[PDB]
Amino acid sequence: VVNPNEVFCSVPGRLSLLSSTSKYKVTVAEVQRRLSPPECLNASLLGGVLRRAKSKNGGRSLREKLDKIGLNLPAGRRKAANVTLLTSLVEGEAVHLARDFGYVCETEFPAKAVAEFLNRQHSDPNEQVTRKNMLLATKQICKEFTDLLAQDRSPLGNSRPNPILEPGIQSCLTHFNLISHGFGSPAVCAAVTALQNYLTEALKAMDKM
Amino acid sequence: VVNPNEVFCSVPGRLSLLSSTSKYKVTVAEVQRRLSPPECLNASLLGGVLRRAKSKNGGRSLREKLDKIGLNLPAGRRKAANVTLLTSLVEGEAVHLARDFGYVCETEFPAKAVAEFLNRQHSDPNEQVTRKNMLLATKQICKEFTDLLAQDRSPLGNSRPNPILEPGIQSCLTHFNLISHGFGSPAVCAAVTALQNYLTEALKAMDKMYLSN
DNA sequence: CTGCCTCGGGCAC
DNA sequence: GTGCCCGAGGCAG
Ligand SMILES: NC(=[NH2+])NCCCO
Ligand SMILES: NC(=[NH2+])NCCCO
Repeated sequence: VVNPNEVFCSVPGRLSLLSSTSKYKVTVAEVQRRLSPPECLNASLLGGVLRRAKSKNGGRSLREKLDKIGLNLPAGRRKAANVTLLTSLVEGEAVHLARDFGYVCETEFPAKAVAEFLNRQHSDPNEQVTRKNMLLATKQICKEFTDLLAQDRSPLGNSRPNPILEPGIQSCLTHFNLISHGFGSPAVCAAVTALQNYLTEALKAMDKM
Repeated sequence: VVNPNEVFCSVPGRLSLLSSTSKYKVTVAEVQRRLSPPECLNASLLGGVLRRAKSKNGGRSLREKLDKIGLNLPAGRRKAANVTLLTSLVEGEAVHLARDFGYVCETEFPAKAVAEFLNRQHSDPNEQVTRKNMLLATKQICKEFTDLLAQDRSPLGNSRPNPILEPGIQSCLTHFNLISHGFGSPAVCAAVTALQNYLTEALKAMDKMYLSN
């Protein structure tokens, strides 16, 4: 449980069917990320992220709620320059969606059929050692890439872990965290799971011959 | 315009802020995909996908609407327990979410900073020829992998294109289309553009190492 | 874009 | 599994 003093509000997930998920907690720290660069969301956009009724002067109620817990959101703030579907997500549901994508990549992506099909496009007996080395090289480069993304210690929810990466690379990974509400790096890792399962199945199928 | 006779209903996007998207059209074809293997959604889950009010006899009216277009959904069909957050999506929003993921992987993923960091972890002179060849092999294998996914001709929306792949592999790709509502293969291609950009920037930072120092 | 008032869906049963 | 009624947000304007 997050300290209730740190909870700005609770928000029902956007992507749940038949009340599959409990509401997500949205912390002061999360709201502060949405209000700060690079997004600088305004009252109207943040009201949408928080799934709040569009009421007369709802802008004004949200801005007074923020003022009480120490965040200043001016009435005159323009709409953000770059909005995607990821901008709607609360950080809990963004992380949950990336884990779901990782789950479907691991359990539904046809890695073995893809391996058999692509191995079949290279049936010259004199290119098998080359293809095998290209596949091993791909598995190792992709592992180093996803090991770096897994060392991301960008703040999410009420967490602010000590960084393990140097500040330069951590500020760049934090930028990708902020525009994606935490979806980006874990979703990239989720997809590379489909690629790594293909590469595993391709090596396994070659090694049978 | 999609023939209105082929449109089951229109569904407001779940991930749109401040009315940024038109309602998505849901074709009869899309509904038939959700009701058929592998998902076999029941009336209650399909009602959530279509974002319909849980009204008195909502199940019955949905099943009557489905019989009028020739789709038989038995009232006793078991409730699928392997639903994910992707199961909530209409196909138009699933593809739009994959397109936006592709857009942030192309424009906001810090491929150059990641290239510089990972080149620095493997910066010994004695490994720079092997690293270059591993980076180049990674680019070629990844491009071949995304080229196969780009040849998927799974039905989506009102589209039923002629397959360009053999039926076996097309069948397997369609399975991943159906469980992800069209998100899966495009989202995997989106992420692999972030990896491809890292590989390009890693090769260019090695090429320009002298001028960089 | 604002915000009313329809109707989606969290919730209790 | 059903479906009320609060309140999110679709849509009118
Ligand atoms: N959650 C994730 N980023 N997924 C990667 C691993 C899939 O089991
Ligand atoms: N995924 C499923 N097959 N579940 C649905 C059960 C109803 O036949």
